[PDB]
Amino acid sequence: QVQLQESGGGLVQPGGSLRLSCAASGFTFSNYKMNWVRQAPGKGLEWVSDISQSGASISYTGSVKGRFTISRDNAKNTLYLQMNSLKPEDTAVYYCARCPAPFTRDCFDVTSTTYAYRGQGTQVTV
Amino acid sequence: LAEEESYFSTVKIIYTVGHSISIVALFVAITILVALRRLHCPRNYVHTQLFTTFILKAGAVFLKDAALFHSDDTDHCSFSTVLCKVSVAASHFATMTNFSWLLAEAVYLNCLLASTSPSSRRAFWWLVLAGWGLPVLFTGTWVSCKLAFEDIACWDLDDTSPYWWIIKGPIVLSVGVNFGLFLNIIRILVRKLETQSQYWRLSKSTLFLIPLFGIHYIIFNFLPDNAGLGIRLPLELGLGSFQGFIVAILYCFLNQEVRTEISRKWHGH
Amino acid sequence: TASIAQARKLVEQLKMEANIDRIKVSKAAADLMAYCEAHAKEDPLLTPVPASENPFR
Amino acid sequence: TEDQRNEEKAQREANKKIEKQLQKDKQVYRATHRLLLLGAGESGKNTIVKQMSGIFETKFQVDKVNFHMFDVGAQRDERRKWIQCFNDVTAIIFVVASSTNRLQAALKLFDSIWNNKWLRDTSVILFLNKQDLLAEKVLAKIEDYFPEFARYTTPEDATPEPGEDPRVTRAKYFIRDEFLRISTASGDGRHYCYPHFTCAVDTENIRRVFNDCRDIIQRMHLRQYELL
Amino acid sequence: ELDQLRQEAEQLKNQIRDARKACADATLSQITNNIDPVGRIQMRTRRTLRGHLAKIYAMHWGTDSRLLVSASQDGKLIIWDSYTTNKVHAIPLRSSWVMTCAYAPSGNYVACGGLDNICSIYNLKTREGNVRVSRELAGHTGYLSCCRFLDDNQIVTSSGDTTCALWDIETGQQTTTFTGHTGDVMSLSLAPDTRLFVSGACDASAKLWDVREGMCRQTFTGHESDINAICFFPNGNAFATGSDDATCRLFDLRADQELMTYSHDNIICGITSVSFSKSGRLLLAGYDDFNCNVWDALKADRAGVLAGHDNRVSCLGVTDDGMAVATGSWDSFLKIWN
Amino acid sequence: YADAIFTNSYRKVLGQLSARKLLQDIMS
Ligand SMILES: CC(C)CCC[C@@H](C)[C@H]1CC[C@H]2[C@@H]3CC=C4C[C@@H](O)CC[C@]4(C)[C@H]3CC[C@]12C
Ligand SMILES: CCCCCCCCCCCCCCCC(=O)O
Ligand SMILES: CCCCCCCCCCCCCCCC(=O)O
Repeated sequence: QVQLQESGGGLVQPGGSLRLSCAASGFTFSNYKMNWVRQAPGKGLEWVSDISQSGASISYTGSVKGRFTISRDNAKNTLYLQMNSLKPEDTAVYYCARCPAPFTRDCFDVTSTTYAYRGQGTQVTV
Repeated sequence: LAEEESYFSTVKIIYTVGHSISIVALFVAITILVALRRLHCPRNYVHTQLFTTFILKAGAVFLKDAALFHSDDTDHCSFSTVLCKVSVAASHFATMTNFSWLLAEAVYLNCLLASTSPSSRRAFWWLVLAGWGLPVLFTGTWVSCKLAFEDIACWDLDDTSPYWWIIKGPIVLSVGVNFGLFLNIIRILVRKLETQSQYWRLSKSTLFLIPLFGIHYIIFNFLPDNAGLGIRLPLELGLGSFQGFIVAILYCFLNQEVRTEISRKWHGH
Repeated sequence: TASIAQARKLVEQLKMEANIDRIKVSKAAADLMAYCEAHAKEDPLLTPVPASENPFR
Repeated sequence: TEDQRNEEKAQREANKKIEKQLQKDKQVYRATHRLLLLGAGESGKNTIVKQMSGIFETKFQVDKVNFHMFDVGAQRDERRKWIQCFNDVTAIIFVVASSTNRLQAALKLFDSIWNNKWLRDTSVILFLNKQDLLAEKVLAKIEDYFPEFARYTTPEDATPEPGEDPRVTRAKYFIRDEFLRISTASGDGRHYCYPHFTCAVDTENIRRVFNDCRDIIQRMHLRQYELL
Repeated sequence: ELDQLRQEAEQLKNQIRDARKACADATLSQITNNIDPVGRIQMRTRRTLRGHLAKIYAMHWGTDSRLLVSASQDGKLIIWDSYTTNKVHAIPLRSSWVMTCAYAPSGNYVACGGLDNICSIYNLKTREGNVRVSRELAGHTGYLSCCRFLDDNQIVTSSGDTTCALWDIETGQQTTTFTGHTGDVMSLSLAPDTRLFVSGACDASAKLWDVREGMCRQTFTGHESDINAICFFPNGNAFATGSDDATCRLFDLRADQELMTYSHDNIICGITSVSFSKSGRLLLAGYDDFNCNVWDALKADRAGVLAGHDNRVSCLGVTDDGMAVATGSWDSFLKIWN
Repeated sequence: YADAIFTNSYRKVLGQLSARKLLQDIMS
């Protein structure tokens, strides 16, 4: 069974830093592109960052580029997000999402409701 | 005169070699394009008919120089035979079919780009009918105006002001309009490429269109039938003998949409 | 939150399962093999029929 | 025998009637342009429609050419399964409302459609919508997201509308170049993108769709000849 | 009080996993180890059915093992005579986007559906001699993905709205709804007794449903990606699934777990369709790489290959008496192998 | 269309040579 488990919680003062982690289980972690997704209070799910299979291609959304760092450990089946210089608009539940299929370039996994290969989230309060 | 008769013998053997290589390559290409079921485009039909016109040209010139140039048992000053007449008419008809189908290649591509929707296919059937009917019509009216007026010396003389344009006019007009169609295609193609590269693609496409349309005929197309023979005879008979070979290579043996399928059915076993 | 209704349904379903009586895997494997072996001759793809009684030739 | 021969020949005549009708339908099928009108939530594609159930169909003619436009309704937010039904349309019309961060969602969706393995031969006619709405965008919010908009100089190449403030021009060309940065990183030459600036009220949208469909068909014809 | 039930579900699923592991004693590759292989299977294209204009998305054999229906994205259903290659009917549909077709076990009806969220029933007998729509089953909220007749009066449909539904044709109402999935239901398969059916979804899980009660008996995990195809073993005690992660699985029902995986390293494309032979010994599977693979369903070794399609293999069906296989593709051709 | 031109020139030189040979041999 595919399951994703995130870890990392608030609350951190503005300007602080915390490191989110996700333990993957039930699939070949090395074949999939991984994403981070968040849901601000009273808004929809929005895409934060994503990393490719090997770790070469990396992409961030606009308002986190420079502060956040994504990285993966293919041996330990783990995904990390290093959040630095946190602002009060970063308060959101952060989910780790998986690309629906392996060896692919595209992904359709920001579905604001009922996407299957997404974690259950971890709250971050700044 | 021995010097120039030997020179003509040498160019004769060189274009016989060229037409033989063309014949074998074109037979291979037509077999490939007709056997494989997936390759039945309305464009591959035009290519196949062009190939067959090249083969007709080669065969007609082979039988013509086999029926006119024997071992010397002919006075050859007053030489006449019904075989002469039918052979010369056959060579004329085959060459007119070749020119009409180069023009049909050009007209089809222009038709493809000048239309709005993939419609209609009236163009293709109009084309296939005209490209085989106009050569027949003009060669037939030529044979008629020969039987009615002039029956001299195996029907070779060209100095007759009339009755030679019945064949030399359609050919000149076809080459003249084929050059304009070539220019229109290259304009359309350069407006699709919008700098270090994109010149190699344009030049490759131009040098690929050169054999398919027979643009190498535009140089001597308007000349008084002389003073080019030092350079035009090797160009249009020596190098122009390989034209079927070059077209078969460029449009059958290249062109991945056939190489992938022949590799598929070869690697299937 | 009214979103906990689906968690209620999920836990009720997961509790309605686990009531199943499961046989050993060896027995199910043996049953599949026995079925495949009792019907080997009537499979026209595992053992093709002569071209005399093949309706597709 | 008699009954076997009668049954076989009746089967043959029915097959001939069916193949005649199929020949008649093939011409109508080959002479039509099928378009997939796709969009996002904020992006109002109904204004693109008013100028032209699980799916809606809209037939319209341009210069005797037939177009057949389809817009999906009552389909969930997961498109990865049913988007494969649209790999043989002539173009996907992608309506996006330039102004949650809806533009980054549009960019991610365009990336997914571009880099899909079944949609890598389908062209995309991109409509960057609501350029007039950017005129009343005077307060200084396109800087919260996309922080690379500060060090961006408008392309002197392109020419804007006569009498437009430079803010809207720079913003709309920045967003057009975002979409073009996505569509250029491919390096393929097998499917092409057509970015246009549209608004709620226009007249040239149908003519634009027609011209880009012509260009798509011409590039397909030129690739069948290996001139492109 | 949400984490309460989340944690309780965690303990329940861990208990189920422990029970599953306890019931396992020996792998299927240890009991079918001394058995003898099937050798090399070699099939040849016997027929090639031409006439569809667009890509073929689905086909279905009749119970007489002679006629078959086929659905294309041009808006046509064509009923074929497979012995003579003649077309029998050609039904123009109201909506062009069709993703499923079914053939009634009596040969009297045909059903189809797709992106218009409707299942349309087509009377084929129609003594007037005119194939016309006899019913339109509306009520689904997403596209129709699969449909199968139980009788000439009941039909089970899966949908991209994450639900299946049992319909009453002559009345037009859905008499049961099967709600357990969290993704698009992509396929379904009826048991030989038609008291159960199995269905795979885009959540990487398959479920076993009781038709007359209306509940989920069991749930089967083990795949990593979307399940595109699902088929029952000939005796109704196991079923095979095909997924986007390029593997198949065997999933015994009474052992309540997975028995065998049919994978291969240079296969990195998804499975579009699966089917068993009449004896259940071979497992045929259509792939995205334009080919089909014949699998030894007991040894997990590959026995043959059905090459000959030029585009994606979309559908695949073994006939009722086991005498031929039919494959459709996105190249718009149907082929019949033997 | 220089093949007819080649045929004409070659037939003309052949007829010239043939007449030359014929007359010179019948007079010599
Ligand atoms: C000296 C005479 C025999 C030469 C005339 C040859 C003509 C009649 C033959 C030779 C090549 C043949 C063509 C070969 C290819 C095609 C394309 C096909 O889609 C329709 C038939 C068609 C158009 C054939 C028509 C007849 C054809 C044109
Ligand atoms: C030397 C003889 C030359 C004969 C010319 C043969 C090629 C002529 C082709 C003209 C066909 C024009 C068809 C119109 C196409 C259309 O719009 O339907
Ligand atoms: C000597 C004969 C000259 C004939 C030239 C014919 C020119 C026809 C031009 C047709 C235009 C083709 C359509 C181009 C459309 C486009 O590129 O956007």
